[PDB]
Amino acid sequence: RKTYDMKSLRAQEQFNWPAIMPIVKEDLVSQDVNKGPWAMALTPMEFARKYNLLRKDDALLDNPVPGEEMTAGIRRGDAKRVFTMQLGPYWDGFERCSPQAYALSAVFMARMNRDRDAANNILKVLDKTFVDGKPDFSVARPVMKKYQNSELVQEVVAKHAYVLTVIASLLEAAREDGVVPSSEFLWLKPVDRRLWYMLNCVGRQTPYSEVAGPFAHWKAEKEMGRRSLVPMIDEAIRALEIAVKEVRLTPRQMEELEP
Amino acid sequence: RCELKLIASPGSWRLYSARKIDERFKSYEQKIFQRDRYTCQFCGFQARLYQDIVNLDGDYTNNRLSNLVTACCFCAQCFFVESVGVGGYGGGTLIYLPELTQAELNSLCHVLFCAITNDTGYKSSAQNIYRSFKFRSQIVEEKFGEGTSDPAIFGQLMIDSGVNSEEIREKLFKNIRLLPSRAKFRKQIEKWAASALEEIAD
Amino acid sequence: SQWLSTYGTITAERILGRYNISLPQDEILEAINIPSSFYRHLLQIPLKNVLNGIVIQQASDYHVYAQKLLIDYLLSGESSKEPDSQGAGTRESLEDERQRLVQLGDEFHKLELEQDNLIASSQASLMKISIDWNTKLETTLSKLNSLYKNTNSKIKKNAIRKALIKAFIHCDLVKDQSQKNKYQLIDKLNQTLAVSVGAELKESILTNLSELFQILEALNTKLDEFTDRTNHLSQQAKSFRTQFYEVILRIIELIKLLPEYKIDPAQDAINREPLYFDRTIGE
Amino acid sequence: GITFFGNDRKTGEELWFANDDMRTHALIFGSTGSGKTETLVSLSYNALVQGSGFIYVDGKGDNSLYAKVFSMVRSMGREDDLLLINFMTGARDIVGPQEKRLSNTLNPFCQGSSSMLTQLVVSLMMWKGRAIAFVEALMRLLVYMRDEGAILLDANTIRNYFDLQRLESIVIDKVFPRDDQESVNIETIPKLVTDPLRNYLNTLPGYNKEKKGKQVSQVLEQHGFITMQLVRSFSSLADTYGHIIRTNLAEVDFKDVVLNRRILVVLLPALEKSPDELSNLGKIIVSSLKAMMAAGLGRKPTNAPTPYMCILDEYGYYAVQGFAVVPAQARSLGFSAIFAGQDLPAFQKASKEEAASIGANTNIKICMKLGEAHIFFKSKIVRARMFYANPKPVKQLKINQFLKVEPPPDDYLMKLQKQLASFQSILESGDLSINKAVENEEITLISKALKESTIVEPIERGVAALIAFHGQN
Amino acid sequence: TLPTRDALLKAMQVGETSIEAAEYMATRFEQILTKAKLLPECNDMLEKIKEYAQFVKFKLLSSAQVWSGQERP
Ligand SMILES: [Zn+2]
Repeated sequence: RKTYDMKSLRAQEQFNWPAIMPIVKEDLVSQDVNKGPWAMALTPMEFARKYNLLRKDDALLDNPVPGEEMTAGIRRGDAKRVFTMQLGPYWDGFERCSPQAYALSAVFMARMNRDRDAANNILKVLDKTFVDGKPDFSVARPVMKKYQNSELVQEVVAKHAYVLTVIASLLEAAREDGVVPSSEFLWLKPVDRRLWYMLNCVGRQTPYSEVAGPFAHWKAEKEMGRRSLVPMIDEAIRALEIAVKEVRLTPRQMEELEP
Repeated sequence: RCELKLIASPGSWRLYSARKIDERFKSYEQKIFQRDRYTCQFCGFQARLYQDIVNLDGDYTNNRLSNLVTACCFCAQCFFVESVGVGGYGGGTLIYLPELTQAELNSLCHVLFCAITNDTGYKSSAQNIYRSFKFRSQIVEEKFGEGTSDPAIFGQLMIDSGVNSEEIREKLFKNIRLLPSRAKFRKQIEKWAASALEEIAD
Repeated sequence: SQWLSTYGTITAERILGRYNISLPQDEILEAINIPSSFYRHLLQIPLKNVLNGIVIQQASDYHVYAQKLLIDYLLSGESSKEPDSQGAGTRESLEDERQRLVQLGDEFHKLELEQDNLIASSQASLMKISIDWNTKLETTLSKLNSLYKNTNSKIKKNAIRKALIKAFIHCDLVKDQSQKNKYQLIDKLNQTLAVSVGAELKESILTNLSELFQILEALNTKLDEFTDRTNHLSQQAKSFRTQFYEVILRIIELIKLLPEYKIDPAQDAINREPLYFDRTIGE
Repeated sequence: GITFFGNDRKTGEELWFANDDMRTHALIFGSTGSGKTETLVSLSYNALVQGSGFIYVDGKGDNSLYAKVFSMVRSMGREDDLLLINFMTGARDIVGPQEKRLSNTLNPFCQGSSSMLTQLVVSLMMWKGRAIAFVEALMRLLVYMRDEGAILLDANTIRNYFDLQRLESIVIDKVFPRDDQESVNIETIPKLVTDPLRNYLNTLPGYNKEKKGKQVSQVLEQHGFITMQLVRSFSSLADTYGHIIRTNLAEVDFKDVVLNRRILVVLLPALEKSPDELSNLGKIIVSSLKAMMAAGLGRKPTNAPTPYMCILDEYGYYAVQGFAVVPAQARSLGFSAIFAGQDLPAFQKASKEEAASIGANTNIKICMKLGEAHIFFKSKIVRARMFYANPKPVKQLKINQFLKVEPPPDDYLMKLQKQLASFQSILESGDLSINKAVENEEITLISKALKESTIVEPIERGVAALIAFHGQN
Repeated sequence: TLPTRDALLKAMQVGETSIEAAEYMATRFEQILTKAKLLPECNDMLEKIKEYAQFVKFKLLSSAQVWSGQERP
């Protein structure tokens, strides 16, 4: 036996725990955030600055709080567009999805019907085949064809409309069989961004800023108890208002934006 | 130069708005605008400000030069009745009248907005027609239930209840027109009026 | 292909219909777009009145919303807040706001009445000039028939009428009126027509077209006076709109601070629905 | 082995530990000059190498620990799994907007499964039992009003309802007052939640059934004597920290954090300087964790393969009754704790009737006598250097903000469901197209004007129809 | 509650110019009166303010072909 460090213990416990296999070869401390494949999620102010939603709120049209000055307001005609676009594709069947979303729904299908060894084996061999070049998801084949037509999975996939919403509700159903942590999708974080934050935001009650459409739609069709093909984002826009009247704007960038 | 069908399609506004920011739809929009002399095919409107290109086959992924046509704000908000009024600018109201096609209603609404906004002595006549248009809007709500006279709620109730067939959709939107509202379209008609009266009288 | 927008097309065609002159078919479209024309100067007077109409429309909608806010106050919140209490600190300033709003209302009605008198006088004078131009055009048309029957180049009546129309549309004699540009329009008519040198015919068409030149020169000074009044009307309209906007902002920032009274967010919505226009519509 | 602790000093070999020994809670004892904080941070790295989000409740007054933990988390890629609530900021200097976001928000009263009764009794600890029955009735009433009424639960509203005349308006005047222009009635509220407050108002000495004016002078001394600790703790929690607690949608709630393996670092300002409110601040966190672990976790979950550790740095100053016990509901969480204190007789100074129980229920003990420590096992004592991880610092310490979404309100979803249930019968019945002919004196005239004209372009035909209509009327 | 006569005359004066404000005055008085007991004295007050709105519509909105060249009387 010998003395250890961060890198030595990480590279020696890489094998017993597969969810640290994508992160063990890189060096993420020296990198900067908001740049690269491994980037932190955006704040609401940085999101509204990136997708160009901001304007100075005119008087007598959207009434400001008298204790609030030198702040910004969001354009609803652009916010509704970007939050509708932040929804995923339609759900029409499990055989028509992304291959990154065909190896997670099989995991939560194995976990929903108490087959945990198969799901843990899928995640382990998937993390190994991701750290070895390009990941293949055909190891998710024999599970998905077995649990596609069970009663609980068909009820959960019938109570929803969109594919991110279906996968988030599948995680919500599968996490009641114990613990399905959100730390085992560090293979999913480089290959997809919207799906990883939709998996990371479910379980919470406050979502991120890159998935507000899918989370508001998930809440709006978990409250009704009905699928809904119309996008229901009418709360989330208002939610962004409550997250954009909080960061104080210096006057140099307050005079810059236009009404 | 086709006719206007009030098409409530569920996955059309997402692809349309996703196209509208990209460069292919923008360069094709400039090509069509130079090809068609900024003329709305649906109602014949003619202006440089706030006009947009729609499809004809419903395919918003595939977009060639032939099927992509140009249209005015009213005839282009007619193609997505499931999200109008909630989509920022642009408004609508469902009315019941069989005497007019949707394109003739859009052309007459352009004429009435030109006679209300930039006044030449015919404000009273256009307001007296627009009154009875709003009264027909009130007539619809007795049949289809209270609250769904606005087109966004009607598109939601349509494509949330599971109808995709052209037969049931054409029998449900029969004898129903989409009158564009003035007070939500004030910025566009005042911009068109100010641009025209500063282009002529300078 | 240098076309005209349909809002301006409807407005221009209907104003030319109000002047009872409907002679050109597509020469209207080639006339009212070019700057060095005559119909553009016959049209440039009431279009500024129409633009002032939309400006006073925005100002009047601001005025209607301010009066609706003060009606919503004055029907309920006058005496439930007695003096020497919480309400009397702002109720007197809201009474001052009521005095300023009724003063602005009387002066804005004075402005609308002066607008109505201006457009009435302008349409009466321009209708007189229009029918005078039509009658003198018929007179000089018969005289041009009698003058061009005996020329060596046989030509019809209507073709030289369209040639005279293109002459008065191509180069202007309404602002730059002098001795040379009249001869320039004469050579433009004789260039639209095939060949005419006319050593006697040139002074003959001078003494015949002197009626049209006199009508145009009488139109020019009246255009100058109408522009001189219309600029002041536009400045008064813009200042009235700005001070109405300040009045509504002060009334709402007063009524936000009242403890036992507040505005209901539904009737305020149905009052605030027609207030979504642009404010920077004047230049 | 699964978890790594240290390497032996004498012969030089490492000493792992197992998950069954780890689920029995550990204990470490070292002074302020022994380097205990870096050892706890290294054990946090040992828990983070296998995907388990440590909860770090620190009360040693360290502002330069968030940089170390953030460098350790960013070193593992799971930067999204981090939440920071900073209780060491200033007092009430956050009003309206803010120049930069300083800390996440935490409100343990909005998503409550009616375990907030137990949460508040262990945040508090026959005047005592009287106050506990009073707050049990109050927590029942406030959770029933949070379930469907327009009242949001936080420290401020309960602090507002700690008075008497509002509660007298609750029970006697049977109306609901708030700090808002509102008049909510109790005539529709059932009897089972309104009776225990009436039974609390019965058992006081001096009561008047008609008015309040005599009984307030009779029983305000007893009311202050039973509610002074609660009103001072809730006044501190609701006035000193208004940007951490007064939210509605809490970014960090302790069921999500232990059920989904997220990392929560909470920093307390001090615990040796003015402990009248700061021990209560730590007790709120440990109380919420204990109440949402023991009695709120809810066909049969399996045991976790990842050991979870809430590394509590000073359990001497904040304390709850029976935190070392873990019920049968929470053994599937893979839960544990690493308690720490300054010195063991100081630990005997620190808590009352508790230092034995935490001494008895925690199996693993570590002694750091002043080369870091030696391990106090059940069988064998071994002198071993602890694990030393030095996280290299980050250029920018950006705390990740969130949104505050809501479900759509019940005044709109009920209307949408009613309109859809009305539209379904219309779409089903087959007689769905409009056929009733209603006519005005206007639409027929404008339709005749559009029909009689023959100009091809529709705009010119429209303006000609408007001309004909104005000429005919 | 019921407003005073001085406040009602101030409401009369504040909407003397615009037609829509006086029509809103009549509609809102009818609304707050059908929320109220609607006494015959309040019916006489409603008749008074309807006479006022009719006088405003009679005196104020008079086109008389102001765009056709015909001036104001
Ligand atoms: Zn059109």
